[PDB]
Amino acid sequence: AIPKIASYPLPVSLPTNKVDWRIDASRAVLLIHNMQEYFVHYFDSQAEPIPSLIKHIQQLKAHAKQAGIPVVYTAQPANQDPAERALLSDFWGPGLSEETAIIAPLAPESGDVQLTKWRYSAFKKSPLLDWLRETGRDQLIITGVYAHIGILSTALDAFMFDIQPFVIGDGVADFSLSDHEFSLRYISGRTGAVKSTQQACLEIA
Amino acid sequence: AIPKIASYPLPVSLPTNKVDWRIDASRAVLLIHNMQEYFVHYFDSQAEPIPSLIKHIQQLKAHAKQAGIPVVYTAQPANQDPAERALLSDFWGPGLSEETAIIAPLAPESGDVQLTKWRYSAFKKSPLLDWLRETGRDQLIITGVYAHIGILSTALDAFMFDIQPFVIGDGVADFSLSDHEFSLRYISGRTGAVKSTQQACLEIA
Ligand SMILES: C=C(O[C@H]1C=CC=C(C(=O)O)[C@@H]1O)C(=O)O
Ligand SMILES: C=C(O[C@H]1C=CC=C(C(=O)O)[C@@H]1O)C(=O)O
Repeated sequence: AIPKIASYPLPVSLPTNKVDWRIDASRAVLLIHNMQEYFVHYFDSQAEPIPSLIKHIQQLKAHAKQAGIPVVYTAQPANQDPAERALLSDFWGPGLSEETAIIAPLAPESGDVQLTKWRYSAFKKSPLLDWLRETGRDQLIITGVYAHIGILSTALDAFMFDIQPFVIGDGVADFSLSDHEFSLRYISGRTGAVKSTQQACLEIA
Repeated sequence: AIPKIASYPLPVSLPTNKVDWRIDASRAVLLIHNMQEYFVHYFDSQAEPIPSLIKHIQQLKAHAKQAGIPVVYTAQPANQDPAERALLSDFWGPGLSEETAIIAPLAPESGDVQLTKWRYSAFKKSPLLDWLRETGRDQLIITGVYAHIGILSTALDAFMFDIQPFVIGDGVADFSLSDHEFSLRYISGRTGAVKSTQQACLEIA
């Protein structure tokens, strides 16, 4: 199951990157990954890391808009058909039946694309890759939950599809600080660049 | 870079699985992943974990053959075009130029398929998924190196493509015992079943 997640502080220190990539507003898309009521409610939303996570994603979204970076959301649909949900059910059960809305502080606006999420990777069973390729966007800024699961899997697919992933270290959260930090170390070492919210904002500008 | 890998003992204790899946010879394919001279030579092949790794993979291959389970190998090609190698070069450099052969103790036979490996996941830029689907094989037994990189990424893709991954805990190796054990814990918790060589052999029979 997803645990009841004990409060923990968002990390400030981030791993060093092996790559020198920088976010370019002409190349990038901002993904807000699985910030649904369902997933967020495994935390106490009034306790760390959630207030600061939300603030950081809000800020990045506002800066993205100002810079002309498209924003895309992922969200799982309720009551997934067992044949379509497939092997996920063997790990997580039948899945959400409610609480599908994106949390209000991160409400999608009319021009923000909302993709249906079927697997850990946002690319699977979705038009994400075709859209990025059609529009010539080859950087994906990744925020949301959970760092070691769909954030990581989406970054791996992006990387393998020749899209530079930028995972925002204080713009994701996870089941624990340990899982969160290990995820960032894995990403920096193997499959993307990790940036702070402040650094990503500076690069976007 | 891939480190010069210090000797370490293959783990015997394996994590518990969340799933109750069992290998079925009518459903399964055995993947021997990146057991090329190039990758193996980052270890001392005469020191643990390599002699036991090789023995275990040899045994599984022989049992697979006896049980009618197809065997498939992956191998990276030498001197990859930078445009095709893409973002990998930013993490690992230009990649191998030599040492492309599968190590002799695991020599492919005439009926064993050899796929060209382009990304961490064996599915990317390959016919693997189409072949599995065409032939109705929906279990993938995974052996080889490195546990936390291509073994993990291949398992993630298989899982997301509705193929049950069985990662052989004492049939893979990695940059360190810690990386190896963490990989197995991740897999058992999130994206496949971990089996010992002995257990996989019993299930195959
Ligand atoms: C927020 C995520 O959803 C996954 C994690 C746990 C449970 C899940 C489920 O019930 O389907 C999702 O697959 C993520 O991909 O990180
Ligand atoms: C044995 C693997 O190759 C990868 C790991 C390190 C260096 C690699 C390279 O130079 O391309 C591979 O991407 C694996 O996928 O686990």
